[PDB]
Amino acid sequence: MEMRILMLGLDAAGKTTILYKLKLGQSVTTIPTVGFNVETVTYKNVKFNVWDVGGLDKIRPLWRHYYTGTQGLIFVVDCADRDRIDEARQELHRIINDREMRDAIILIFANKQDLPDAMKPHEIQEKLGLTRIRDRNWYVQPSCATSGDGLYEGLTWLTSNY
Amino acid sequence: MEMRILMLGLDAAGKTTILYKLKLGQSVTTIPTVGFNVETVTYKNVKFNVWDVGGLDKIRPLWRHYYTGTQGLIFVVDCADRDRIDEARQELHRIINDREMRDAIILIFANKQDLPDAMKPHEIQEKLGLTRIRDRNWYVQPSCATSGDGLYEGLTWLTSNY
Amino acid sequence: DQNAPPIRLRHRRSRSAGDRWVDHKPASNMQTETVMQPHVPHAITVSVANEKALAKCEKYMLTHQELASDGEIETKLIKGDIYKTRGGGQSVQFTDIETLKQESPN
Amino acid sequence: DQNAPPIRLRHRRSRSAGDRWVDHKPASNMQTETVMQPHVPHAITVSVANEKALAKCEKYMLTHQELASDGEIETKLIKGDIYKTRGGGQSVQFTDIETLKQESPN
Ligand SMILES: Nc1nc2c(ncn2[C@@H]2O[C@H](COP(=O)(O)OP(=O)(O)OP(=O)(O)O)[C@@H](O)[C@H]2O)c(=O)[nH]1
Ligand SMILES: Nc1nc2c(ncn2[C@@H]2O[C@H](COP(=O)(O)OP(=O)(O)OP(=O)(O)O)[C@@H](O)[C@H]2O)c(=O)[nH]1
Ligand SMILES: [Mg+2]
Ligand SMILES: [Mg+2]
Repeated sequence: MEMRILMLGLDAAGKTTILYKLKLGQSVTTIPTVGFNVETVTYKNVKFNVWDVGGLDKIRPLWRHYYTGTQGLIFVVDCADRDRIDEARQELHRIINDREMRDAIILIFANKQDLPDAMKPHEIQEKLGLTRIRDRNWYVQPSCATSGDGLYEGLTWLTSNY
Repeated sequence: MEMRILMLGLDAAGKTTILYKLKLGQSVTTIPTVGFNVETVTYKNVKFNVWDVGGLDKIRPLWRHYYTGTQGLIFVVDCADRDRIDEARQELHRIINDREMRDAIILIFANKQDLPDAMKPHEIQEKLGLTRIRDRNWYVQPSCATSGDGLYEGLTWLTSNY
Repeated sequence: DQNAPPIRLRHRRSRSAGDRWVDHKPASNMQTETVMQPHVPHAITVSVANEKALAKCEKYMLTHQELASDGEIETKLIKGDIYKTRGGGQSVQFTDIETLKQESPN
Repeated sequence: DQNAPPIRLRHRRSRSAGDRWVDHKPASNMQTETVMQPHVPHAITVSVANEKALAKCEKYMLTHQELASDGEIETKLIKGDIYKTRGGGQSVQFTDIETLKQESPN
């Protein structure tokens, strides 16, 4: 089958690193994304149509224009970024409450786990206010986008949950 | 003959009063002009095309779009309003220095002479920095727009000097 | 300061169906390289304000341009109704202003 | 963190003559009663962003609307280049933003 995925998260979460690590098997140097990227990634016979939309604050009000038709939401989080974690919860909840994004299942990449003193997957779950949510299908996946760790485990969770 | 006249001055100087006193021989109730008016006034066999453009500060940047083809500038001053007389000077000089207004003769209506303690024609002349200007043809005309005093004396001066 | 007759109508100008526009486009105006472009119907285009043109029309537009803080051209369209006056002249009242600005995302 | 090949071109994307656009016009978008109107050439019009559309085109526009402080509609045209990637996907880089706002001359 085929699946349409939207990948969102604050700037510098690691979205573009993830997208290009998954598609080119390479850890490439990234520029802050002012715009968006589209790749089609094939894994376990699933054709993932992934949309990496920039996360700089002045691009976020435009996120809603890529909601329609999303089957999978990937939300990527810098786990070493303690300052902006609450902000990150606020964005995530803004996304999953929109009418167009009601049926999309949610994958959180708890990214940058390699980094000194990064918050763990369960703490992320807590601080993103996911624990309470029982009407939506979600999962927090620990990852390191530069090594590739967790990434395909995340794509596997999606495979299973559609 | 025919003469094109551009009539400027700060808000509440009395430009619209002048225009309609001259055209209608009536002292009418005016509203601050957010835009401009056009009347053709015939006197001593001259057909005066008079453009009265509002003086409120957010309109003054637009003044320049009415400079072209102007043969006579009428600049109207509230002679009771001492606070803003310097402001008027600045505006007047901003006008007459434009390339498009290079050939226009200059008529000042030292208006509101009826008002108690009104600045006299000669004081207006000093305070508008006119005394130093010699390469331009100018004249300070005392006037009271609500009575009509000096108005036609002003039109006579434009007639003679064009 | 009188019980004098009004000079012209105040409310709005709708004598007639449809609408004809004076499009006052100064010689200084340059066409921006924008997707937003002005679209005026039954328009008389002039480079200089003209009484005959206002006499014929119901609506007035002035295209005005300035350079803004970030070195970018800022285009303003100043729009208004044309009224005829008891004196047989014209009055334009400005009703609203369309501003079109450009900027990079950063 | 490598000497790896570039993903795509960065400078600009006009390999060919002419210019084809993705006109991304959301369902929520409504037509403003303004003089300024968008005028896009060789535009494919979509309500939803779409890869096959980006594949055929060299330029991308998104029309976005919000309510401004004065309660007036503000229209923003987000424009950008479409580059093809090594992965056979697409990338869109926003170049500039046209903003169209109204207001009374008050
Ligand atoms: N240490 C570490 N760095 C990472 C990881 N993932 C991404 N990065 C780095 O974080 C920085 C930002 O990564 P991006 O992928 O460009 O961030 P983004 O989500 O695309 O952010 P925007 O384009 O601004 O919206 C880059 O230096 C990446 O190399 C990770 O797992 N661990
Ligand atoms: N006492 C006195 N009042 C005057 C005289 N001339 C004008 N006025 C009054 O001054 C006020 C403002 O006059 P306007 O003709 O509306 O001034 P204006 O130049 O058109 O102002 P804008 O439309 O904003 O550009 C009105 O109340 C007039 O009646 C005058 O000579 N003497
Ligand atoms: Mg990125
Ligand atoms: Mg006036």
